[PDB]
Amino acid sequence: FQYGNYCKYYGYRNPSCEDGRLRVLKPEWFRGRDVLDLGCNVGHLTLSIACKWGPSRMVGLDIDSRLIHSARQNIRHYLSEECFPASLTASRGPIAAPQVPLDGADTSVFPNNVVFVTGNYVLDRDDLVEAQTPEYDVVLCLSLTKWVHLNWGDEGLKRMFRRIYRHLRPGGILVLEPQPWSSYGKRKTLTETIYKNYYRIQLKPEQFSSYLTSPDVGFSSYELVARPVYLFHKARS
Amino acid sequence: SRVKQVLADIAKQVDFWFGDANLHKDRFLREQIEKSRDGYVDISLLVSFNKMKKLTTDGKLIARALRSSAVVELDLEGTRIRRKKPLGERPKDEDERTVYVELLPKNVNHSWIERVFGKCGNVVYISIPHYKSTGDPKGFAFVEFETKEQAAKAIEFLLRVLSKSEWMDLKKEYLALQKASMASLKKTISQIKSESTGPQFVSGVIVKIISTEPLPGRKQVRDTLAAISEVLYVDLLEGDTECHARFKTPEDAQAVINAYTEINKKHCWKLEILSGDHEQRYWQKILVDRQAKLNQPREKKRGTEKLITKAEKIRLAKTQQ
RNA sequence: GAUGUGCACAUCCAAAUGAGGCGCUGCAUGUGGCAGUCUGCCUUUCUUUU
Ligand SMILES: Nc1ncnc2c1ncn2[C@@H]1O[C@H](CSCC[C@H](N)C(=O)O)[C@@H](O)[C@H]1O
Repeated sequence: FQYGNYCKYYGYRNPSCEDGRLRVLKPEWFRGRDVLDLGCNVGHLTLSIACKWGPSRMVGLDIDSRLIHSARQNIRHYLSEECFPASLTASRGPIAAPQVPLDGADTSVFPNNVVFVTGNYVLDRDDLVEAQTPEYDVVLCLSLTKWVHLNWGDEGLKRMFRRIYRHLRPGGILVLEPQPWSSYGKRKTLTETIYKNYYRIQLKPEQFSSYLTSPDVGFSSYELVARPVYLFHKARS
Repeated sequence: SRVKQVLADIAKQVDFWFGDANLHKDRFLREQIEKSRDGYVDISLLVSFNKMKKLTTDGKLIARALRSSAVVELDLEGTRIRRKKPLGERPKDEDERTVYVELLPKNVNHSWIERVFGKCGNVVYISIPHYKSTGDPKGFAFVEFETKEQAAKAIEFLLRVLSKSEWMDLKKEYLALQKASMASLKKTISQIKSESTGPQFVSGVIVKIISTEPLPGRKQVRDTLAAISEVLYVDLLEGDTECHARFKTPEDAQAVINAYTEINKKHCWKLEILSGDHEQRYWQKILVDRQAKLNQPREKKRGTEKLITKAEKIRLAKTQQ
């Protein structure tokens, strides 16, 4: 596997139990806010956010189209809680059907808000990045910077940060948690392109805090509140 | 003695392969018995099985191991062995006697189950389903106890243990609930939908593309060629360095081959218009491919996957709108 | 996840699954399918302890 996609760590459990992260974050920014989530593998974090904080909408996005199928298996796992042997649920599938809304219906009920879309977020061209429009209120980009970095260089990484600047509405924030520099070298021999772009790195994980403040992207102010957790604010109104 | 233990292991494996259980379940060895005169089989056939290979390859030591034995007999030479007790119909009580067990530690061995269940009752037959021949236990097992009282004892003795009939009833309940949910949602999708000789031969439409690098995918080539003219077919083998394109009008093919800017400078390709014998052979290839795709039977797709893909796509459409 | 050397270098392993078995239509179709068929049916399963 090249992109960092793991089919592992599947979760039977409902939102009540989560994989650590959610005690760190604060729920104040989520409520009544459109959210994009980059680098989600099965949404074990995405569903467990949407389950309690009640975000108005939440679109997870991942590159592995094979794995978003298992994310949708995990979303249909919650509806069918209405014991059963695991040998049968492994072979058939979960009981419930994929919850489709009526035309006249009430959103923001779990799970009717969230949808999982498969796509590639790095468009590789600055002209396509400049054409985009703001659509979201909070963007989560955590544990992603390493793999996009090694796969598409500082060119694709600049393209991704310039796209995240284009998709925030005014008042919309960015959450970040980057992988340190010490890790990358253990993954250099996976393919040829990863090794070449690893020996073509000119940008360190520290100067991220410089580069997003730089006018080439345009984020206005930032803070870190306790790998670190960075909060970036676009300028108000 | 170790030789004594190997003789005992040969005796146990032969008495299991000739026990009532494995003779009722396995069909191959029962056909080996049935397709003979006087009901026999050579020991050399028994050597070829996988678990016999770990113990002994000498057949005379096997014949010595079958001297003192409950149910097997030998005729003259110690090279053939017969059942010694005639077999009839399958018992009905075994379906009630069967025990289903769940949550295995994933180290699967026939001796593993025999150790953990042998103290409770006489274990006679084990079924462990392998992960599609990947040599991995799926995580559940079927253990058959004898005389149907020890099975009811072992259910009380215990990592998740239940009967066969209770498993079958839970299976029917599960399957009926999924059929009801999918029937209702099938009706919902139907209500939402309710409320809301082949190609003609044209000369000069065949563009052959030769490349130094291997060609990108058919979606990439189709997006490349469709943005300039109207494409009818992209003939492209995965991994080939050459490909073909069939277009609607020859003016479309002319607009493609005169698109030196958008094609040949971006991708190191040589695109020409085939004519004459090359075009005739290519249209014969079109006819052969059409007759082949027609003569092929239709691909099979499961109904539940098709229905869940349709519902997923309508979910994305109604959320984006 | 582990190993050798003095957290650093080098090497090894990554695959915690789900689409696995088999059809019927009635239209299209080198166009890479579409609409149905009880969720199309079945799964202890594409199993050799032959
Ligand atoms: N170019 C890209 N654009 C968006 N997502 C990508 C991407 N390349 C890789 N990814 C995804 O990023 C994921 C990082 S794994 C990170 C764990 C996840 N955030 C969690 O909390 O559970 C991978 O699963 C990979 O599929």
